[PDB]
Amino acid sequence: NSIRIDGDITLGGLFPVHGRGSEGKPCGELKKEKGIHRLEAMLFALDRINNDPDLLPNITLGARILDTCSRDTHALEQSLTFVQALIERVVGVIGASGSSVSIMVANILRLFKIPQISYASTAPDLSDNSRYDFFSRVVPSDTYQAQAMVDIVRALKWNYVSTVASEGSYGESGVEAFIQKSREDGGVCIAQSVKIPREPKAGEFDKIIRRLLETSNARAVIIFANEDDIRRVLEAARRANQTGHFFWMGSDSWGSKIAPVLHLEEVAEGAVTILPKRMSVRGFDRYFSSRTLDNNRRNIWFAEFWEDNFHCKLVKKCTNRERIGQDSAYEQEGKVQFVIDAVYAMGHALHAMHRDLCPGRVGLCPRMDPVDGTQLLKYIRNVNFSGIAGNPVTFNENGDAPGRYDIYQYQLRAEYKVIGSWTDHLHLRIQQLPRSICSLPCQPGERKKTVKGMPCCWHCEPCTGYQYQVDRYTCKTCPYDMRPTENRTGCRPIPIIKLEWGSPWAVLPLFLAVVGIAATLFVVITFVRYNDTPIVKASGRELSYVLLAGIFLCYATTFLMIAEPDLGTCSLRRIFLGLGMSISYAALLTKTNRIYRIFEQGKRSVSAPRFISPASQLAITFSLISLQLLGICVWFVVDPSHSVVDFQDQRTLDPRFARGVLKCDISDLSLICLLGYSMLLMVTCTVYAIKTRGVPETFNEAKPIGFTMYTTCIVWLAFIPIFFGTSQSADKLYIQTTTLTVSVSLSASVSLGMLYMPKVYIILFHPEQNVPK
Amino acid sequence: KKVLTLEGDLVLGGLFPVHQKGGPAEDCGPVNEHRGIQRLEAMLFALDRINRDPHLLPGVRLGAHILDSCSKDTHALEQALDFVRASVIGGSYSDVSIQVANLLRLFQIPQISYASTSAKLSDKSRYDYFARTVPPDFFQAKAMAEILRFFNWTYVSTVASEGDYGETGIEAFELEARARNICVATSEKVGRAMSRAAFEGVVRALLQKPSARVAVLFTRSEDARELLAASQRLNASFTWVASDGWGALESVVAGSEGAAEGAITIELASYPISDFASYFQSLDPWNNSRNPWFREFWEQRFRCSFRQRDCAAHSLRAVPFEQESKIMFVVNAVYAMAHALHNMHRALCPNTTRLCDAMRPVNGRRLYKDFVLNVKFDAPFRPADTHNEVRFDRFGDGIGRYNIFTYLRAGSGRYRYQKVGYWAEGLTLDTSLIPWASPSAGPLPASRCSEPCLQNEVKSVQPGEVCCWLCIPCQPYEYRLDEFTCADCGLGYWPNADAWAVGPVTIACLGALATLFVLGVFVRHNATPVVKASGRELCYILLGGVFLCYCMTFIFIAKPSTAVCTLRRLGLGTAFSVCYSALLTKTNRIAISPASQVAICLALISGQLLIVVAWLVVEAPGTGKETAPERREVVTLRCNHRDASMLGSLAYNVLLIALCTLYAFKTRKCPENFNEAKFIGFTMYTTCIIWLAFLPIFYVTSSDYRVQTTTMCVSVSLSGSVVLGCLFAPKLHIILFQ
Ligand SMILES: N[C@@H](CCP(=O)(O)O)C(=O)O
Repeated sequence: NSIRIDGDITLGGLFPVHGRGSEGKPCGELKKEKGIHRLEAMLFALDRINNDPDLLPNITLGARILDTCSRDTHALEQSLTFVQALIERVVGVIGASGSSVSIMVANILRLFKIPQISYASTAPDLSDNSRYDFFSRVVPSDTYQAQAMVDIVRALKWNYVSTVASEGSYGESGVEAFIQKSREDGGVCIAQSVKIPREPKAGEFDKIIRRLLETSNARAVIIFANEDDIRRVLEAARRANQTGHFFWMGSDSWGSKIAPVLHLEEVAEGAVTILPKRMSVRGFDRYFSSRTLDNNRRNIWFAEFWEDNFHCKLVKKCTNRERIGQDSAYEQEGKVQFVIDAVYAMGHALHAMHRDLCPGRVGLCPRMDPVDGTQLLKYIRNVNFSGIAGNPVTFNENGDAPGRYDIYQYQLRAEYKVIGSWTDHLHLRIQQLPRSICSLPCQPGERKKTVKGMPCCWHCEPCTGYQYQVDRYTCKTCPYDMRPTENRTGCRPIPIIKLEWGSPWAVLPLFLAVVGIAATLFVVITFVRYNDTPIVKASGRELSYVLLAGIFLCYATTFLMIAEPDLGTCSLRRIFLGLGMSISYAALLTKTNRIYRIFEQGKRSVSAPRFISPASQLAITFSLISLQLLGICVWFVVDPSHSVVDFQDQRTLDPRFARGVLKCDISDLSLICLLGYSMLLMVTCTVYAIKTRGVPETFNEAKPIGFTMYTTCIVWLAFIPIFFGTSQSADKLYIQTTTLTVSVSLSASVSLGMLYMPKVYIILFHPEQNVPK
Repeated sequence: KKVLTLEGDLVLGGLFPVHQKGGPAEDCGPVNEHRGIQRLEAMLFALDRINRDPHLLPGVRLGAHILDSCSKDTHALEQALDFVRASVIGGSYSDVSIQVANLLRLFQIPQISYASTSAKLSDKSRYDYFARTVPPDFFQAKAMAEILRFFNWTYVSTVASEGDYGETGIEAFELEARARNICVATSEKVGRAMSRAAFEGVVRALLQKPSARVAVLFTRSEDARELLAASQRLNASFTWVASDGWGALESVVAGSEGAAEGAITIELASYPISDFASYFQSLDPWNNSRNPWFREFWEQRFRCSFRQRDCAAHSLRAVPFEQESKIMFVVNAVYAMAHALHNMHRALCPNTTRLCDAMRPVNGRRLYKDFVLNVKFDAPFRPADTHNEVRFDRFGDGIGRYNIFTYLRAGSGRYRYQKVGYWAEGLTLDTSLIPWASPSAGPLPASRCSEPCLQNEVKSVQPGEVCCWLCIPCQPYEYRLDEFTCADCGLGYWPNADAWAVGPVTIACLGALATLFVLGVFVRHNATPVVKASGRELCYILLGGVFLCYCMTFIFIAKPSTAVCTLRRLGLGTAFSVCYSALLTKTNRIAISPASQVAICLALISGQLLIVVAWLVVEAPGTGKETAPERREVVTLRCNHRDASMLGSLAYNVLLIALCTLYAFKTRKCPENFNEAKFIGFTMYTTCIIWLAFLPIFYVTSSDYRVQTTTMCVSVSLSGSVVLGCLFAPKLHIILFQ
């Protein structure tokens, strides 16, 4: 049942001597490594307190010890015997153990104004002073250890991790504190969080690992659960063949405890766990090692201590003389400092009380029997001293010791080594093991897209089309000047296409126009040589001059239509796209009209048509030319000559093949309107040719003019359907240009073929025929 | 020391203030006759009735351990713990009900208060397994807010005592108030421990903010007294209402009966159990010794002593009996617990008529969440005329009944409380019983300021009086923005985010038809002297002006762009640059041969208008929706050259021939075809006038884009046609009639 130690004043104590268990016995195996190890140490300290001349002078401190089991409903029921003594009297308690054990008891004892102190549960909950007004821990809370875990993960430069905790306030709030602090930091994303039931099924642990392994960007797992919970997981790791797949980690729940790692030593290699900053207690280590197990009075479980530590009875009855220090039965207890510390701390608070409440007394003072625990609480918080092993004893008003704890590494060859320490900051030094980090870094041009909103995660998405990179997460469209770098680091010139006069198609008019000029000049030279001969004068020497000049320009114009882009090129091109067509028609109109007017005038009168004299007729031709020049000037005014680069025409799907064009910016509106006026003169010429159908052969040029128009008007009109039909082609730069050069040169050719070439043959080769016809 | 131990299959513990506090002298003071013993005896009467009840727990005799709270917290736990040791109905004062709950829940033992109300015992994170037979004064907020709604009353001053229950009620009231859009004018808490002047200060502070002249109170009656005394001393003019912390309480209204008229109070409605009053009145514990604290009760209730057996001679029934209405909660608490146990047994012991082993352990939540709150009936021994639906909500709030009543003037007697109505979950009130609201009494004093003006008018932003903000219109282009303004929309009138055009269409079309019907006359006659003697090219340029007026009319109504408005303005030149100008050569030849004279005129016509063309084709301003911050629904305007003086150049082009050449009017005297010569002299002059008559529309109609478009379209067509006919009259006379 319980240990009852006499004294003048009494102090309670509480520990997991059993674990939890079945319905008929909620108290299975002896947890010697939290329980009786620490209990003897408390009792050791109790005797030392009683044997300390300067502490609670002349007062024997007695004691009451109970076994928590672990299912904390057992604690209270029990607490009830303790409580009846409280309301033989007990002053206070060392209460501690796990979450459910401490939190239930903190709510019963405070109601009778009885102070309670924890060598153990760090859980956040107990810092609500509105619920635990009588309470302190002696250790930093999970609010520190969670932060520390976050700092260590960040020191590992990991970003992406799985956590596991078993049920009960310690686990469930502790890992939740780690989750929240990790989220506040932002440098980490939680792959997952796995709860373990207090009563899990066998094999669940293999299922847990398989779930832990789904999030393959994690190579590490964090634990707040108890010892046994950890073996079920790491045992599963052996079965799952995950040994060395992982990093593993612990809050205070496990560490220098050897039973976690033994028989699974390769599992969790290098695993890092935290312990509250702890030193061994040499006086106890010695005592414990040297104590005879049947000479320990008032320790009802010490016989069991022999049985479980020496694996035999105190059957294999073995001699009691063997010291525990002579076998595997012995080692240094990981927390013994805290249980010894906590009991001294209360003893020191009681001492401070006597010096306050009973300042004139040693030994018993009746004032402390019905002591108001509030005053006891004041000294619990007010007393500050160097504790056992020299560790300063202080905790704040919410009963947290101030943060300070050490970071350990599980080293194989096997021991937990110190890596470093923490006090709201890490001091670690490094063993080489895997990394837990989410998405991997991305190439040039791979603009990150965040994986959802998850800070540590992304899709490395390659940039596209005319876009080039501007941020690790962002890419933007390159302007018309350029097509992206393939790395999308930036952008590179669109190659610009020029119209090449030597292209496979440009060469045709390039040379035909030259031939046209040569043919024209052959004719001009003959006409000049024969300028004063009737064969030339008869057709109108001046009219011939203008027609030949027109023809010359028609060809000169077409040659230049494929000239290298410039501004000089644009201005001359536009004035001559017009003139190279219109001069010929203006001249044809003047002459054709003279023929028609003479023909019709002769039906009514012998007088020559008025103003048919060359003195006025040449002006008519030039006036028609000027009318167009003025219209052209307007076109220049509304939209002036420019040498420009077109990027937009071939902005293709694959930017390496994007091509711009260096072109004269002549809008199709003016390309046509500059030809339109001229066309109208052509139309008028056609009409005159029709008006002249009744004209006789006595008019020397009346017939061949009609013929030039019969063909010329088609040569020209064919231009429009082609020009527009080819307007959608990638090759239109040369197709439309040569379409235009060809009809202008051909019209010039038509005029020479009927009006000049056969006449020149006679003028030059047959002098006997040089008559005015 | 004694717990009225009762035998049974299931034992219900409990805790009553049998004794008063003994302070520091003794733990326990004298017995509480009304708070302790009468409530316990009622409990016992009900427990015996339950054990004898044929339908409720017929298989469970209820035993008991009823503890003496001694009106102290120390005793409440020293003794409450005994029920834990042993394996609960209790809580009168609240310090006790709270601490008991703290222990009982640790052992999974539910607790029902029978008298403790306190709102703190709503917090299930600390006190999970509990029920309150009486709802804390917080609930009154609901009724209070509803009374204000009844009255259309809304904007109002309010008060608590120094009570934390006062804070609770005030916070609760604020919640219920806001839900119903009821605004606090101002408010405060009120000490017991302050001078009478401080109470007057509270009343003045109310009276100092008369935006409404009315108020409401959470209190306990010791405060309500001095508050009502201050009200009376100050001759305070308002009406007001209180929490049942001053409900009825004739005692408060005695110093201030007059001021007390202007008010209503809630009480929790009283439904005393007459059966128990009867049992207690006839009770004689001398013989019926089960309750151990009666010996003191007898000695002090009747003035006697049992030391000499003197009280033995004075049957307890000798002293008249009265009970608090509170007795009903004592009873509801035992029945509600018994019922919860009953339903628990139906669920856990479904086939057995005696208590089952299933109920030997403590069951926690199984009682608390499943059977304790889920109680629903009419209370036993309750007056047959009414109902209380005893139930609890999910937090253990015992659902209840409340009287709403006013203090009436009695010009013929003492002033009296009068039920106006009641509250239950909502309010019912008869207005005819209200001295300041019954119609003959006139309306309630100001209790309002301003409406939910949240629309085409929106509230002002008057500092301070937010709940009283004025109502103010927005401006006629906007849409709802805040409670107090409006956002500017797109373009249009208040968006909340061509009628006579047939005129110009008709005339333009008719103009064109008439124009060409006539042209065909002149053209058919090109070989006739009427044309040979005319400047026919100009006759035709002139006639064509009307045809152009038609063409221009349709351009004038084209969707606006500079492509058309430039032409529009030029068209006001064009119509007469041709329609007047042909007169130049007709006049000249009658007043470089005629063929050249015609060509010269044609050149002059084009020349002068082209000068103007050059001036207008270079104007940058175009079309749009500049419109006006006025009108707003003005859509699609012609180019913004309103009243541009450049238009005078068109008038010029016409007058250049029309007025500036009238020396030539002398042509009417010329001996050549006088029918025409006379008319040229007549029509040059007449035409100048006709055209000038139309001209003013250039500024006259500029205020309305639909009007001027319609107008210029008609005027241009008409003017041209009227003018052509001026000279065609003699031309057509000869052609058509000779
Ligand atoms: N059960 C304890 C083990 C350390 P102990 O030996 O009890 O001091 C704990 O969880 O911290």
